Parts: sequence; C-alpha cells; structure tokens
Amino acid sequence: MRVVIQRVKGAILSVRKENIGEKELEIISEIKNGLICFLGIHKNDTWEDALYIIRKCLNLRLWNNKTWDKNVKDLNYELLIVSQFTLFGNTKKGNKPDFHLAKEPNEALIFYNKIIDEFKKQYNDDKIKIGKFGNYMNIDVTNDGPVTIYIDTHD
Amino acid sequence: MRVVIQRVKGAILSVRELEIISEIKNGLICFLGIHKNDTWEDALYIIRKCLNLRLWNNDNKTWDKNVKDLNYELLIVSQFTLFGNTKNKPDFHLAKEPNEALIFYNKIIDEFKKQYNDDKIKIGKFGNYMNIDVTNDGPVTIYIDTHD
Repeated sequence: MRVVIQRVKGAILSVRKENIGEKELEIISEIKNGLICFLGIHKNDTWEDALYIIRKCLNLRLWNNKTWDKNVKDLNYELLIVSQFTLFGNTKKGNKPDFHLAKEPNEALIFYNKIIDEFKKQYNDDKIKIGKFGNYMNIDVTNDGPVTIYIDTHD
Repeated sequence: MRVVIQRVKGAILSVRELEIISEIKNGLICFLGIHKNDTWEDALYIIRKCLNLRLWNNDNKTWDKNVKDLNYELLIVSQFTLFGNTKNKPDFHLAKEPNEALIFYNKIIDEFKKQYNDDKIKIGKFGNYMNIDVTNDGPVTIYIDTHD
C-alpha cells in the first residue's frame, strides 16, 4: 500500500453526477482541519498493509504545541480518505504511466471499504470522510504547511 | 530526489493575515524533496518527468497530453517532509542541508524555465510557512523517487 498524507486546514470533495443534462459537480464530502490521505491499494496487499496505514495515518504526531507533537486523533480532527491508484503509476518506461500493480477496482473497492470501516472503528464514525470510489472527483485542499508524508508499506 | 505530482485545475500559494505570492490555473503542482546525496542527474530526471508525463486526456485518450502540450503551468514547492522517517514521530535525517538545498532548488527551477517557459514555472517562498489552496483535478497523484 502507498499513501500520500497532506496536512490541511480543510478539504472539499466533489464528484461528477451521473445523469447530468443541460451543474456537473456535487460536493459529497467536506472536512475542516485534519489530514487528507491519498490511498493506493497494491494488488498484493495484505490486511496487515491496511492496518499499518490506518495506524501511521491516525497516529503520526504531525502538529506542534514542542514540534511534531500531537496527531490527528489528539486534536479531534478529521481525515478524508481518497482512493488513488495513480500512486502505483509506473513511469520509468515511457513518459506515459502504467498502473499494472494497482489492485483491480472490484477487489480494490471492497478492500478499500474494509479499510474505511477500520478507520472509523479505531477512531470515530464522525471523523472519517471519503470520496466516491472510481468516480472523477474534484478536491479543494487547503494545505497547512505544507506537510507532505509518503509511506510505502512494501518497505 | 522525491516528487509528489498533483494534477490541478489551479492553486494559490500564500505566506503570512495572508500574502498571495504565487498562483496557477490548470497544470501540475509538484512537491519536491531534495535528498542529501542528490546529484544534478537526479534533478534532471524529475524535470524531464514533470514536464513530459502525459497526465491529461483527449476525451477518451487518457494519459495522452502532457503539461506543455496544453500550455499549462507548474507550481514547484520544496517539501523536505517527503524524507520523513516514519519507522511514530517524524525523522528528517536524510534531507539535504537547507543552505545547500536552497541553491540546488533554485538551480532546478531555472532548468524548468529553460526547458519549458519562463512564464509557466511558479514557486513558493523557500523554507517559509506556506498556505496552499489546491484544486485537484481527478485526482491524479504521481509519486517518483530518483533513487530508483
């Protein structure tokens, strides 16, 4: 699994609606302070992989007080989790990507939902927010720092 | 070197109540992490990629047109946190010394404009606390580490 974590003052998630027909976007999800986590599910991902993310994600002490002191949970903040397979975007070949290691949607989707459930269990039902899986989204992020964290659980 | 690339409809970079210093419409935002043992070949690879990766569709032809093809902007922001050791409080052992990093960074930015266009590259205020309003278009998130 791969995650890019962005510390934010807020985030506003929209998706393109299905039968649109003469607005095309729709805000389905919003958070104030907290993290936005772009989550890449690898084909060979185990649930132990998920656990690790869900942990570092809810636990890294990414805010000051002393520096790098409190985590998202401590401050009672939100997380927005967005599935992003482009992480597994291989770009060593041509100057055009290639997403072969990216766990195929229908399996990925379930794994994903399972992760999101765990998040709420470990934290709070009201603090975890998501996008619309596999749909084109439009995200307004207000980066606070910035603070960008990358994790690859195949290390 | 490490880069996180985000495809965007726009972004506004500001510093300290808030001063706008840098803004782009469609294009990429590149969070750049300069490694201590970074060579200029590392810089080059990044620059080649941010500038040539085809991250936009030709309605249906997905991954067809790169940033230049569409005459779009890039916003480059130094971000050392990419080299955070998270194996549960961060550890930036591997970053390149600031005073050195800054020069390397400016050198990279120059290259960007050379390879592309003076008017298409935008940046932040190095080492300062910034506030960035990104509008992610997808999203499309790309990660690269030249140490591969």
